[PDB]
Amino acid sequence: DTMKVINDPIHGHIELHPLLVRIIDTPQFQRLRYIKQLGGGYYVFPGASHNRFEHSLGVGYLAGCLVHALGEKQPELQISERDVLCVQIAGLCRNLGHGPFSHMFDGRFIPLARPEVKWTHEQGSVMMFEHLINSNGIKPVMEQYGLIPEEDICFIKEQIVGPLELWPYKGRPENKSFLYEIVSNKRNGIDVDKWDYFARDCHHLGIQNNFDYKRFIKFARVCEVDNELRICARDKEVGNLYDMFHTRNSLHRRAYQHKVGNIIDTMITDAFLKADDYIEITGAGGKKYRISTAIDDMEAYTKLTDNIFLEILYSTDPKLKDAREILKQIEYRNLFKYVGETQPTGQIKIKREDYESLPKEVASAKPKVLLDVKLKAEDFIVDVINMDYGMQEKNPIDHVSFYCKTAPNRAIRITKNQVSQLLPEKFAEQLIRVYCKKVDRKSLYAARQYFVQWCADRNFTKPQDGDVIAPLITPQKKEWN
Amino acid sequence: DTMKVINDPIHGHIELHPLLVRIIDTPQFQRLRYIKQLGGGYYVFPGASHNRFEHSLGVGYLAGCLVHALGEKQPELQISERDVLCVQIAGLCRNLGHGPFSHMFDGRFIPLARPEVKWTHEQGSVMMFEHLINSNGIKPVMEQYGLIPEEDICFIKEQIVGPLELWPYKGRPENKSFLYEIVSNKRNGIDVDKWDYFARDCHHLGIQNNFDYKRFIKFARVCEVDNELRICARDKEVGNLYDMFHTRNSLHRRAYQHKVGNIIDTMITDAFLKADDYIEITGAGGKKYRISTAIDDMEAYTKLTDNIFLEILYSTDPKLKDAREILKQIEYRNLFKYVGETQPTGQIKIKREDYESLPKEVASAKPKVLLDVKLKAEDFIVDVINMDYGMQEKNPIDHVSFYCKTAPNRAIRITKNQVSQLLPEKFAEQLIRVYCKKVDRKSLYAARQYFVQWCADRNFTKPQDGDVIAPLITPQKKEWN
Amino acid sequence: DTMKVINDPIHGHIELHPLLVRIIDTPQFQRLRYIKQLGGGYYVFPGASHNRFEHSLGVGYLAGCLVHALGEKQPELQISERDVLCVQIAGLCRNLGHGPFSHMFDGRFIPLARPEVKWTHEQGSVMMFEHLINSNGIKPVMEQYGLIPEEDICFIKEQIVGPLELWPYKGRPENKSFLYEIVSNKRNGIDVDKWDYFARDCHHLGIQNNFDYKRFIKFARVCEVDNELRICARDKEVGNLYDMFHTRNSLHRRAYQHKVGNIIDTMITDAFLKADDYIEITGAGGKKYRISTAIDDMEAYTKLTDNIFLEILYSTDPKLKDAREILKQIEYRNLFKYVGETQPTGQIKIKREDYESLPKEVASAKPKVLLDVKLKAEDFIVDVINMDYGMQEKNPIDHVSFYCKTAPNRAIRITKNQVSQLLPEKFAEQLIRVYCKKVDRKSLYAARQYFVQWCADRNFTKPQDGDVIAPLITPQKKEWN
Amino acid sequence: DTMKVINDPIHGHIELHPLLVRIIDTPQFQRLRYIKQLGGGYYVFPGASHNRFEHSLGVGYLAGCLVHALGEKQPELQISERDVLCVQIAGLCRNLGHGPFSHMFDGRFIPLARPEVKWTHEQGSVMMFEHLINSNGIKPVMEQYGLIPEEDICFIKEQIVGPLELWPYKGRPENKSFLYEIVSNKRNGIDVDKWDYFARDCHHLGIQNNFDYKRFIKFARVCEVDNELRICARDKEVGNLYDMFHTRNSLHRRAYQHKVGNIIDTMITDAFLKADDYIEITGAGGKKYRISTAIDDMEAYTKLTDNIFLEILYSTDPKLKDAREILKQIEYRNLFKYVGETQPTGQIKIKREDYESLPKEVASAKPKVLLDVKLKAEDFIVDVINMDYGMQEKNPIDHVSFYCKTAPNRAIRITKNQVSQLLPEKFAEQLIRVYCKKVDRKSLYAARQYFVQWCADRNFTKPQDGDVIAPLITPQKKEWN
Ligand SMILES: Nc1nc2c(ncn2[C@H]2C[C@H](O)[C@@H](COP(=O)(O)OP(=O)(O)OP(=O)(O)O)O2)c(=O)[nH]1
Ligand SMILES: Nc1nc2c(ncn2[C@H]2C[C@H](O)[C@@H](COP(=O)(O)OP(=O)(O)OP(=O)(O)O)O2)c(=O)[nH]1
Ligand SMILES: Nc1nc2c(ncn2[C@H]2C[C@H](O)[C@@H](COP(=O)(O)OP(=O)(O)OP(=O)(O)O)O2)c(=O)[nH]1
Ligand SMILES: Nc1nc2c(ncn2[C@H]2C[C@H](O)[C@@H](COP(=O)(O)OP(=O)(O)OP(=O)(O)O)O2)c(=O)[nH]1
Repeated sequence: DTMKVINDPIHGHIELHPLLVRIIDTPQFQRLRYIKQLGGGYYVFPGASHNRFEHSLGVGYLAGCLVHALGEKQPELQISERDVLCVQIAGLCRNLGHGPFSHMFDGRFIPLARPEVKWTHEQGSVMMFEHLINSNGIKPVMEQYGLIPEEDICFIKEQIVGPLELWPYKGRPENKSFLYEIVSNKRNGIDVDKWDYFARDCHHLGIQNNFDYKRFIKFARVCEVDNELRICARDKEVGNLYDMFHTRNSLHRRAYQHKVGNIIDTMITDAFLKADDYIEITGAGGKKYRISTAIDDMEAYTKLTDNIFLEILYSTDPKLKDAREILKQIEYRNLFKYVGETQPTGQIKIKREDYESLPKEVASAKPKVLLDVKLKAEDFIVDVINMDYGMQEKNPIDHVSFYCKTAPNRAIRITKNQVSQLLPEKFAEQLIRVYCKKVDRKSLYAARQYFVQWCADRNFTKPQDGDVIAPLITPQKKEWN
Repeated sequence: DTMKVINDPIHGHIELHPLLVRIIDTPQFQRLRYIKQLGGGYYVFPGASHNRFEHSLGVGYLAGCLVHALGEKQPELQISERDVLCVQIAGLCRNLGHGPFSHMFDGRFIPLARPEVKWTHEQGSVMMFEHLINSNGIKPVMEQYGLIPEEDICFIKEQIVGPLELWPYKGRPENKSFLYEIVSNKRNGIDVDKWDYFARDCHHLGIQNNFDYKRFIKFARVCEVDNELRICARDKEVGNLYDMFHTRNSLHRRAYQHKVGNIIDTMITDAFLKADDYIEITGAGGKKYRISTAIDDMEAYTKLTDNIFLEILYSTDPKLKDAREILKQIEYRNLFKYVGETQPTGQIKIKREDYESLPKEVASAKPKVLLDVKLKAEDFIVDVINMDYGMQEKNPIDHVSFYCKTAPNRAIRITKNQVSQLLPEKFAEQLIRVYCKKVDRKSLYAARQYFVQWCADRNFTKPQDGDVIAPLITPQKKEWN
Repeated sequence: DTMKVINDPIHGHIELHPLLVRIIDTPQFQRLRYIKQLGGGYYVFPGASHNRFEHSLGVGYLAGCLVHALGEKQPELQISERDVLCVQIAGLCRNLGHGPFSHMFDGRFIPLARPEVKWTHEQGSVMMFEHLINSNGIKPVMEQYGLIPEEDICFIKEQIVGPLELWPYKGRPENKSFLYEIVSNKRNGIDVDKWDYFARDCHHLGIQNNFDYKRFIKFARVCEVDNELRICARDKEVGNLYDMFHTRNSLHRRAYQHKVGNIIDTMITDAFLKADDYIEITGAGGKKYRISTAIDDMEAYTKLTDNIFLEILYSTDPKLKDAREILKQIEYRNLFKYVGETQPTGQIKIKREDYESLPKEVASAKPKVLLDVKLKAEDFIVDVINMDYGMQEKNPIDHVSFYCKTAPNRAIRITKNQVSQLLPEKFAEQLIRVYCKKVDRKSLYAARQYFVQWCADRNFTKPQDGDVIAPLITPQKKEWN
Repeated sequence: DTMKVINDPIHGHIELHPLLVRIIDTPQFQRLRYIKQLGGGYYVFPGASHNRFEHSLGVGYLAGCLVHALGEKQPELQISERDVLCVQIAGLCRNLGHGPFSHMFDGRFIPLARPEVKWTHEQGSVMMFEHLINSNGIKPVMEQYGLIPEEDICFIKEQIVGPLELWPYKGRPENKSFLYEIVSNKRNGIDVDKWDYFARDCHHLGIQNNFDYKRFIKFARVCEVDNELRICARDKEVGNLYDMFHTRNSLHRRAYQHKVGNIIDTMITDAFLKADDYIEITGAGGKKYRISTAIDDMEAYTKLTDNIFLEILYSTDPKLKDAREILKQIEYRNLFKYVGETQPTGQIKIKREDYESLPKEVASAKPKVLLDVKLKAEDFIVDVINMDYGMQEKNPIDHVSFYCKTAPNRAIRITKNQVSQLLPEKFAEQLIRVYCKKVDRKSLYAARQYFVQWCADRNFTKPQDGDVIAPLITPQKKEWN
């Protein structure tokens, strides 16, 4: 019937149009209440209990703010109430494809369980969306509020996942290209999804967010750029945009890639791999799926949430004993032990195809110290983390259009040297973390020696504590002294 | 083993002594990660995703702050490091006995499932604590850090639940009476547990907390009162104490007793009642328990969390169909419908023994109006809520001892009229909410006519929207205009 | 000329229309940068350095928010861009008449310096506004943006001060009556001025505000009430409105009437009285005024700010020696000493005409304790403070119109008993503070005996520390024992 | 005399020892209430009304936190209550030397008025401190609380200004070296002064601070480094330390060097230069000083505050007409106009001795565009701003000592490549801003052409809006295209 108000600690009072309420009040959407935003991060940062549900509300709210702000200041863009609703829906729905513990599922579990498939949460969001619509009779409701389902469903999916295949989009024409830059911005990654998570994650983690999305919204305008209408920021704000990506990188370094968070995600992934043959999830027509195959049936995937963790933990079946035991070690805080971190030097870049060979390389190192235990490849975990500004080696600010106060309809470019010499020289790097599955004192001492020796042999950077954890190894390396 | 630092969004960096870490890193404590602080409140306030776990860390931290502050200002009290740890442990552990959805479990479910038993979360905390200690070899660890288990375990339990029965306590002597006022203050309810939840619940709900616990700590002292050493507040702070209880009452009104939060707790309770025969929880020695009997075995209770909700929702067994269908209605937001609220007038006080008769009474009202449908007792839910300042009809500030700047060791009393005439004249009241299980438009119209007629017949207060929802009924009542 | 953005810590990014910018960029408006919001409160709460200038920006902003919100939800009201600008201007300009140290000037100094005149900051705001307009060529600028100066200048003044004398207003007709409720709400005091100062004063004082003005704005509507269009709140929000006035009262008790803040305001007022014959302020046509007569000439008043305080403090003229010495005692923190506080009982209400007799009464009390020193009337200060809900004895919520969800265009009333029995039974009271100008130990002891005896003789409430500060006096009073 | 509590919106309840209260309650300290922390920043960011007084309380509080934290963790350091108080005093007093509008006084005015003198606010703080102590009888009070004035006064001054002339300090010996790193850290700039102004300035400006000083305090330890006991940070925190300096730089870029804030500081400085021959400030024995010579007499300098601004503005003396007129233009917002910003390229570094030649260079540029007006050197202002990490070209993190969890007493170093490749390559740069004193449309157009042509001639970076403001000039430069 009518609009609803929701109170959110980040944004305050969010108004929801009744079509949005109908999308929200479904099993496919409400499911997001049972998926933690930060996965294993809650086990390090106890405030991070938030789930994808409330993040999705915030993304939909902000998407609506930005589109409304553009419309109000530039009526000549002809943004319709239909446009506004479609953008809010895409915003609400771009997290629907997340799986248990969020990035651990698409980032660790599925790549190990189903190495042959190419799955992303984005693709999952489109499939869940289609399933949500079809299972809940949403198309008639959309027509009731003036949407045109064929066009608008296409538009919504395109906002989430990009072109479903010269202007490549079918949901809207080039004169509305700027609409595609709101929810998931494939050109430079500046979108309302980051703005909600910066604010929400900081609130919960107890870390402070430096980025002012409202200021940015106020200074945003649409300008013509190479025969597209694109969103442009005020020239002055270029520093704040660099700062936005800097904040993204700090949040990754301190929280999202926390070394213990990551190892908890890894352990949970391992328990899931060991339980995968025994857990059954009933999908369409009563067919049974596994944790690794629920992504093939949306009805099964609907029922795949963080509950899988507790189902395993609370199980009594002897078949689940191995999985259950890994989870029990998490509760007792008997975790795989962090050994250290290093980075490649020079132009060395570690390729994905080499990842599996790394633990073997570490166990093959020949440190000169007397060791009571010997460790094997299987005792080591090597995590390779690609840290960047969202576009691999590229500077995303080279893909942003700006305008000046004296000519607000004229788009310009601003280069790095026009801003500051104190900015980063590079935009991507790799971090390598090593952990040991043997947690006793002697094994850990040994693991350290192998680790630092491997760093030396590969010409990686000297670990920060290298001289303390491996004082007999670090003197060999001239470049470190 | 050394101290750990945890970052909490409410309190910042909390330091945890290694004994505390050992208590925390157990299944019995980690269980609290899977129990929402506010139960069905998350279904109204989407920021309220927090669980009892992080609340318990905060209660333990604040307990430590208060005891440390007292010791530092008054060395003559002889507060030992042992005392400090025992108070931190009680603080950490006073939420261990909570069940699924927190107050819904002890407040709605158990009273209906096991009407013959007298269960409280406090009692449950003592039992889970004992089980935690015993199952994890904590006593030797306590001795390692200078605790004396026999005395100190007793002291901890007493802080949580009160005397395990003229000085009634055995864990500490009258010399240390003030220590019993920190974690769970039976005398007037001013304790660190409230202070954490005020700040934490407000952070998550998106409502602002007006109470300054750090100011109160700074102004607190121990003074002799009737041959006990008790905590006294500075005279000046009496207004801020009344404001504390006022804030508690606002939080209940706006959030904890939100009409839709309460109906969701009621629907979930109903699903639990319908599933209770079929859900099995394995406890000690492989014995099986139900949701309603897990409270009799701590090993089973350890595994009784919010996960029960999803286990039901995801079930395929036809035996669980009824329970599962209620939960499905929650997801679709097809909830029982709020009809209205009223209060008794005069000295009328509704007794617990009469609660069951109320839906009958409503259905027996004879509104003088044309009705398409007739409703029966079973179509109505009547919720009676007792709102007070924590001590029934009493003013808790009558039970607080104060001191003056001119004589800091002399305790005094301050009465209501010494403070302000703008304070409440009563400290307890009752609210009556009525809901209808028939949700269609005609049933709801009818429910409104019965409801308002019943209010008129009983001489209850006029519902705020009475003239709008029942314009043909409200004219009959002279007292209402 | 285009819009400007200002960043405010309370409201974020505030957009200012160019007409508003022109009003702001005048000596009459910028003057507010040199008048502390809380006067002598900065000398107790060191974060309270804020001035009337930034408060005025915030009031203008919120005035705009509320009027825009109403227009967007109810287009049928025909709120024009002209209406919006007039309301923003009134909001911006309702503080223009404040004098040095804000309420100290109109509340203490002018009543003692010019007892024959009836001066308010509201009257001063109208005069300064007229002077601002005329001195800066604003009328042509107003016309340029579609305002009609004769009607609209009237309207703005009426919003600030009320009718400049059946519909009593000339700036707008009855169908726009709701516009008069925004900036300065004479009917019940619920206006945007309070909302900005609650948030701003809390931010600076270091106290937390619990009123959510944004929620209130979202729930506000215009409805017909007795043939006027008035602003109505949603029924549900009635609790929050009581809480609003409760917050106002707490802020007055903790901050705005802090006993030391008030004594500093008194000492400053005293210095101003002693300097008044000697300070010259040049006004229109070179005429000279005094501090007490600058209110008669807006050109002189433009130059009358907190700077008077420093002019006196830094003076070398022997004529200002007495004034300067009082200010020097403030810097050394040699302040008059607080003796205690009490309240009248029963029907007793202390009239303004009796205020001067009260120190005489205190010095006339006859304690019957042995005293080293005797004190005279001139050694005592007695401060009488009227605390209420903004309408003397009346409940302002009786003057608020509400609507219900089922009939949003139908206004209703809600009485106290329809809300809660835990609300105040009275809405006004008086506090009496007593201070001694003799600050030595023996004088202060004596002052305490006189004070408490005077309380006993007048049947005032027992001071909270009475038994400690005057143990030989309090036993005499049966009613206190 | 007992402790006082002050409530601060940044830190909460700060306890002040009575010796500190005595230092605070003097004309020399209370003077800081009348000096804005951010000077002309209040004229851009209206929330920035805060003064140096409340900043100084915060620096003293944090200095006490850090020293107390070190003592509690490491009793073997033998930090005494005497050490604690001396560090709190130095913290309280390190802002005493600030002049009107803070950095504008020492940063713009004194360098132009007294080019021969080398004045810093640091030197001024030492002088004011000595004068504060002597004028107010503080030495006996210090002895009363166990301080030893000769040693401890030396120690305090050394903390503020560095060695008053191998261990160069006399106030404390090398085993207490770490105490010198708290208030003003000459080695790397990581001190409690930054930490307070980050949090306080952000709170007031409406920008969010992302540095967590409390976390840093908790991780700090004293370790031996080259036969000194120095403060060491945990290795892990190195990222956060880089982020701290990054935050400092953002605050300078967005706020402290705001182009309009700076121009206001310049205009005020200009008014002060024009008033300097006519304003009189009475110092010791009735002698008169000027604004530029008050720094030579502490009794005069005590009375030199932001009041000087209003004294000029409110003056009637025809000798002050020129000064008064500049201030009046500030009120009307007729400010000098910003033309643009650029930076040097390559190894070009602009020296202080060249600053005065720059406007001449700009006016000598030869654009070869048709110009209606010609501009002269005196029409241009050129502001050169040095932005760095506090140590000119150096990386301050190269001057930080760290420790590892496995060996907490063993200090180590961490290099930039051990941390991240996404860090800055350089640590100092210069910004050049140009403004025009002729504010009309034709002058401003011309100014732009000269500016951009000058950039091209000097091989400076292309202004961001260069192509829009000077489309005929920017094509000439190949390097820009
Ligand atoms: N800040 C704040 N939030 C509130 C308060 N009361 C409820 N909420 C939150 C919970 C929800 O997220 C949102 C809306 O709840 P309401 O109680 O207004 O809506 P509800 O649908 O129960 O009422 P309605 O259908 O309009 O009668 O506001 C309040 O007093 N303050
Ligand atoms: N505020 C804040 N909290 C952090 C940051 N890094 C981690 N935390 C949180 C996560 C935890 O709740 C707590 C301690 O985490 P740490 O990373 O310091 O401890 P962890 O045990 O991983 O390191 P350690 O064993 O000392 O090497 O602080 C940070 O950069 N800022
Ligand atoms: N939150 C935030 N506020 C800022 C920042 N930069 C400036 N402000 C504040 C200062 C003012 O209150 C307001 C507008 O400042 P701007 O620098 O955008 O306006 P200005 O008139 O100087 O620039 P313009 O005339 O548009 O070139 O925003 C920023 O980076 N973050
Ligand atoms: N947060 C908070 N701050 C307060 C309150 N009352 C006063 N303050 C602030 C003002 C000052 O910065 C500081 C100390 O104020 P007090 O009223 O406790 O000190 P005062 O010296 O007036 O009392 P005393 O001499 O001890 O009777 O706390 C309050 O209720 N809450």
